[PDB]
Amino acid sequence: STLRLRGDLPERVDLLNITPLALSGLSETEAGKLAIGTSRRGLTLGDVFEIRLDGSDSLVIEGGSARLDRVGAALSQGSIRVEGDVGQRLGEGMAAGTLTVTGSAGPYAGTGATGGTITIEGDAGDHAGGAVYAAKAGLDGATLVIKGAAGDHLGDRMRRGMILAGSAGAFAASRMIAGTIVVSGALGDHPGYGMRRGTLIAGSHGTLLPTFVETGTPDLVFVRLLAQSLKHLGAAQANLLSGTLRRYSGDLATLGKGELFVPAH
Amino acid sequence: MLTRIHGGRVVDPTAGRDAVGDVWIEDGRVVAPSERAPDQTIDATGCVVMAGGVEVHSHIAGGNVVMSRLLLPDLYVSESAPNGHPFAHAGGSGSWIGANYARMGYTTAVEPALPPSNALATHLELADIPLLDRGGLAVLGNDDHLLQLLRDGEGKQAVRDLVQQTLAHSRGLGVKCINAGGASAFKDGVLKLSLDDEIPCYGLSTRKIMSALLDAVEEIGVPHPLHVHCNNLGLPGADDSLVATLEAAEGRRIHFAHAQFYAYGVVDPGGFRSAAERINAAMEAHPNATYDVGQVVFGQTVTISLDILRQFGGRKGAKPKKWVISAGDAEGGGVVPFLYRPRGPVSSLQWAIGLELMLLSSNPERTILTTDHPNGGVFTEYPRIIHLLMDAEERAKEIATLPAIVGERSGLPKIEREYSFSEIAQLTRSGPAKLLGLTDRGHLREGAKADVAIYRDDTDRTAMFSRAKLVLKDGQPIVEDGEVVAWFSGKTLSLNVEADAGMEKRAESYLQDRFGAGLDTFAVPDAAFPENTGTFEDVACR
Amino acid sequence: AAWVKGGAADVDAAVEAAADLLAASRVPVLAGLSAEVSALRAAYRLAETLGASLDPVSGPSVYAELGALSAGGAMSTTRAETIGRADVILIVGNRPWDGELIAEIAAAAPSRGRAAGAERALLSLGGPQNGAIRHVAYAADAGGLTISLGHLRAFAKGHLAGEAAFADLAKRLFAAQYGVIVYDPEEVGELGAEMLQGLIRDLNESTRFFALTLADPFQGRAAVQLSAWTTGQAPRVGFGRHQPEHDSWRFDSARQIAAGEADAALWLASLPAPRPAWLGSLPTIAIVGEGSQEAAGETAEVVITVGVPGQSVGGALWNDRRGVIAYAEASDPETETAAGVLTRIRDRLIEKGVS
Ligand SMILES: [Zn+2]
Ligand SMILES: [Zn+2]
Repeated sequence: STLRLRGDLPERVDLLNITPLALSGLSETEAGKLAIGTSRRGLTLGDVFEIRLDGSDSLVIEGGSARLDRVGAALSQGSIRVEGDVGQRLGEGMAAGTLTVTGSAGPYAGTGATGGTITIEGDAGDHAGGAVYAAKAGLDGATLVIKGAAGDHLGDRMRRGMILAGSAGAFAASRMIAGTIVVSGALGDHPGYGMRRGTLIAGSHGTLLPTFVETGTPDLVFVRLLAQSLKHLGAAQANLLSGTLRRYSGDLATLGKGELFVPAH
Repeated sequence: MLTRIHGGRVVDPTAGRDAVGDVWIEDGRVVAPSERAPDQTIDATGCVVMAGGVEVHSHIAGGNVVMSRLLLPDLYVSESAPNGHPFAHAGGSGSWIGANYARMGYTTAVEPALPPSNALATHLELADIPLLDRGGLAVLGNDDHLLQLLRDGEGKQAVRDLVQQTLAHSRGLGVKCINAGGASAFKDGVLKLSLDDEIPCYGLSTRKIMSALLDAVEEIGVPHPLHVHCNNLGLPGADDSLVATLEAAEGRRIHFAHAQFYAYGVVDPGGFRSAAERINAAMEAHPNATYDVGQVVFGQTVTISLDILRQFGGRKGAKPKKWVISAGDAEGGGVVPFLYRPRGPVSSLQWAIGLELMLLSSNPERTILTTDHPNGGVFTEYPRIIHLLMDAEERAKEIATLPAIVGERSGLPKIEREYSFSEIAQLTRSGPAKLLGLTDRGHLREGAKADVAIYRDDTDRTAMFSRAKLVLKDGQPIVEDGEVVAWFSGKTLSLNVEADAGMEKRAESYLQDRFGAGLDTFAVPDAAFPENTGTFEDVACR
Repeated sequence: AAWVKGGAADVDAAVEAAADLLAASRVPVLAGLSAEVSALRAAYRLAETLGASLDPVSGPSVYAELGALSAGGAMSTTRAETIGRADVILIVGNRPWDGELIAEIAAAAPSRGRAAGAERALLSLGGPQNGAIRHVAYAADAGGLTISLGHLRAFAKGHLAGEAAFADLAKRLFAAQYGVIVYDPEEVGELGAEMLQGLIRDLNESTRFFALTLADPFQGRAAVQLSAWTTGQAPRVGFGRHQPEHDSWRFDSARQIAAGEADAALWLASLPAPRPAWLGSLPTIAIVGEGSQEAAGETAEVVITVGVPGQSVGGALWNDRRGVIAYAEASDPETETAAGVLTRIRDRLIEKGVS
C-alpha cells in the first residue's frame, strides 16, 4: 500500500487510525473519503494522497510534510514507512510493529508508545519521546531510534523502553520515571532534571546539575547486558559501552535512583 | 397551553398515587382536570409518570470543580456531536452535566459547596448549566469572621446577622458546613479532628460551631435544614462520629451529607465492618434527622471536597498519583482522583454499605439517594442503583462477582427486599424536594411546577431510567425518547433575605483590613450574568 | 465607532464584514481573550459555531503553571492567608517584588493562625541582594532559578551534605508553622514549578507549607476558569471536529501564525494587552477598547471599539488582590460591549448557514 503525496498541505492533518490494518479492511474507493483534516473545511485521504491499496500489512507514504500529525499512532500490526518529513506525535500509543521515517520528525514524537520500534533517520524535534500535556508518561515501552539529533527534553517523563539518539539537546531525561536512553554523542545542559529512575548514557555532556553526584568507575553486570543488547540490535551506541564509564546518581530532588554514564576520559 | 398526559401509571407518593391516570398542566403548572379540549395530548402506554427529579448533593460548580477538569482531562469521554447542542456532548463541561441530568428525568440539581468568597464564579458556573434549575448551599464554619464571633461569644443574635449577611450576599439557597473548624485547624497543623476536639486559636469545638449554625438556621427560617459534613470522613470509626453529631443537634433539624462514608464500623480494636444498621437505628430514634447516601460507583473518578483536613489525610491514596490541595480564605478545597477497584475489598464494601443504608430505611424520604458526585461516583449511575434496589435478582448477580468480604462484613446479601416505584419516587423527587423546602417540585398534585418525567416501562430498569421517554421543564418538553430537544437556561434558586445594614458596614471594615477589598468583590450582581435579573428566582423562608 | 477597509464607521456593517471574513477562512483563531467573562463566554461560544481555536495572551504563563499541575498537582494558598498566617515566606525570582504584596507581608506580622503575631522571616531566592525591605537573600545558582530549585529540594530531602548555602535555607524552611513559597510560573518555568511544587510536598512531611502561584495581569486565569466549565478543558481548545480538542502545542496562536496555518484571526482586547504584531500579516478582526491606542483602523482589517470594563462599562474581571472573578463597576462612565459584538457576529454567522 503506497500513498503518493500530491503536494503541499494547506492545514494540519491527523493521520490517526490510518494503519495498514485499517486500510486493508476498507474498500479502496471508500478509504479515499476518510477525512483526516483538522479544520472545518477538512481534507480527505484522496485530496492529500494518491491511494494505491493492496491487502498487506506494509504501508509506504511517498512524500512528507511537517504537517503530518499522529502518523503511525496506535499502530498494532505491520509497518509504515514515510519517505519524507513528518509532524508531531509519531506513533502516539503505538502498540507494536515498525515505523520508519526518512526525514525529520515533529515534537512529542513517540509519546505513549507501548511496543514496536520507531525509527527516525533524520532529526527529532523538541519533547521527542516526552509526555504530552497532562500525560502520565512519555515513552511507555516502544524503542525509539533517532539517527540524527534530538532537541530539548528528550525522554521527558519516560516510563519504559529505550531511546537510541545520535545527539541530544538540553534538559534530556527530565522527569524520567524509568527506562534507558543512550545518545552516542553530545548531550545538552542540565540533563536528568527531576529524574526518578532510569539509565542515561552519553558520549559528551554539558553542565551537570548540582544534585548529580559521581559514584566512580564501576564495572557493572547491567552494563555488559546493555552492551550486548545494543550489539544485537545493530546500534552505533554499542561502541560507547566498550570502555570504562563514569557514573552519576539520579537527581536528589526526587528519589535518587536514576543514573548517568559518561566515558572516563 | 393546556396539555393532557393520559394512560400512564402516575406515581406521586405525597398524595398516595400509584395508579394510571391523567395529568393536566396549564401555563407550566399542574392544574385540576379541565373539562375542555386540550391543545396537545401526550399518550403514555404504561410509561410510569413521575415528578421532576431533584438532586440535593452534587458537586456541579465551583473553583474546585474547575480544578478537577484541569487535573483530569481524561475523566469524561467527549463523543463527536454532529448536529448536537453546543458542548452537550463535550464530556465534563457544564452543558454535559446539564444535558445528562435531563436525560434521566431530573429537572433540579443543588450544589452543596457554594463558597462565600468565590460566589460569583460559582454562580456564573451554575448559570451556564442549561435546562435544569440549580441551587447553591453557602458554606460556613471555617472562616475567621464567624469563628471570631463564636470565640468572643457575641450571642445568637449577632451570629444570625452574619449568617444572614453571607446568605444574602452569596445568593445561596441554604447553609452548609464541611467539617466545622477542620480547615482552621489544618492550617494550624492539625491532621485529625473530632466533633468535640478543640480547634486552635479559637478554643472551640466543631459542635460549638455546628450548634451555633443550627441556632442561626432555625432562627432565620431556611426551608432546608443545616446540611452537615461530619468529622473523620472515610475513617474507620466514623459511625461513632456521625451518631454523636446527630445527638449533638439536640433535636434540631439537620441533614447529613453522603452518610455512606460514615457507616464504617470499627470491628477489632486493619479492617472495618458495616455500620448501616447502627446508623439506620439512630435515624429512626431521631425524627428530625435526614441524610443523603452517597453511593460508591466502581471505576475511575475524582473526589472534590472542601474538607481539606481529610483530603490531605488521604492524599497519598490518590490514583492517579497527583492531587491539588488549596487552603485559602475559608476552606479552599481539595481535589484528589480516586479509583474504586472493580473487585476491591475496600470498594466492594463501600458499595454494599450504600445500598444497605437504603434497604434498611423505614422511610426513603429521609434516606435520599445521591452518589456524592463525583466523590462516590458519577451521577449517570442513578438508573443502575434504582435497578439494583428495585430488582433483587440483579442485586445477587452483582454480589456473585464480589469477594466473600461483602457478606462477611455487611449483610447486604442477607437483606433481599425489593424497592417499589413509590419508594423510588421518595428517593429521587418527594424526599429531596421536601428537604430542600421546594414545595412546588417534588410532587405532581395540582399546584406543582410542571416538571414531569415519563419512563417507558422495562424489566431492565437501567435502560428504563437511563433514557426517559419524555421530560418536561415548566410545561415545555426538553428531552424526548432520551434525546435532548430543547436548549434554554433555567433559574438559580436563592433564598430571599435582607442583609442587616448595621452588619454590612461592620463586615466592610473587616474585609478591608483582611483582604484589601470591599464587599463588591464578594457580591453577586445580576449584570455579570447572561440573563440580567432573569437568572435568579426568589424562595420564601418558612 | 468601527473601521472596515478604509475607515467604515458603521458598527453593524463591521459585524457583517467580520462575519464574512471568518466564514471564508478554513483555520480561524481567537487570540487575545483579555476582557470580561461575558466576552470570554461569547468568544468561546463563537469558536464552537465557527470551528476555531483560541489562545489567550497569557498563554505562556498560564500553561507554565497548568503544565506542572495537570501532571504533578499543587499545594497552594491565597494572598490574604499568606499575609494573615505565614510566618516564613520564600520569594523565588524577581517578578513577585513588583507588586505591593511583598511590602504588605513585611509591614505587618501575621494576624491569624497558630503563628499569628510572631516574628516574620523573609527569605529570597534570585531576588535583589539589597532592598528597601529587610530580608535574607540567597544567591541563585549559575544555571538559573530552575537549577536552584532542584538544588534546594536536595537539601530538604536530606540527600546533600551540610554547611552549604541552601542547607541553611532548608533548615529555616522546615522550622516553620505556615510556609508559603511565592513564585511566578512564567519566569520559573514548567519544570521549575513541578520541582517547586514537589519541594512543598517534601516540606509538608513536617510542617504545613503552601505555594502562592502568581497570577497573570491579562485575565488569563479567568479564561482558564471559564473555559474549564464551558468546554470541559483548559484554554487553547479547537472546535474543528465539533468537540473541544485540547492541544497546548497545536492551538498555540503564536505557533499557528508563524507556521502559516491560520488564515484569519480575531483579537479580543477590551483591556490593555501587548499588541501581537502579526495583525497586519493576516486578515484580523480587532475588538478593542475605546481608550486604547489600537482603536485606529490601520491595526486590523476590521476594528470595533468596545467598552473598557472597570472604566467605561461594567464587567466581571479577575481580581488581583482577591484571587477570584469579581464584578467591577464602571468608574464614572449607548456604548457597545465585547460580549455584544461577539454574540452579534455569531448570530450573523448562524444566519448565513441557514440560507
Ligand atoms: Zn463538599
Ligand atoms: Zn463532601
